[PDB]
Amino acid sequence: AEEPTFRLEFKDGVITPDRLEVPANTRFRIELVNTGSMPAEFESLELRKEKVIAAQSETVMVIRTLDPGEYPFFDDFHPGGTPAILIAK
Ligand SMILES: [Mn+2]
Ligand SMILES: [Mn+2]
Repeated sequence: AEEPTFRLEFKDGVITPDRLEVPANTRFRIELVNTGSMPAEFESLELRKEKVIAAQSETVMVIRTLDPGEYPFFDDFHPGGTPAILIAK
């Protein structure tokens, strides 16, 4: 594996970890693991990125590149859940 790979757990709107530092200007992967009972949707407004993860399932999201900066994200299917963030640096 020559690509950095991170992991986020989604569980009924709670995202862990809620803060993820990632490299900027770099292609990388995030394993999105939904351990809850409802489908989840990774969504970031700024990045225009949305990815569904069915309950009790996993999918691996590819981020092609991020300019340095901070990118809030959340489970769009569970409003009021964790406001998480990617910190690209
Ligand atoms: Mn959505
Ligand atoms: Mn929404």
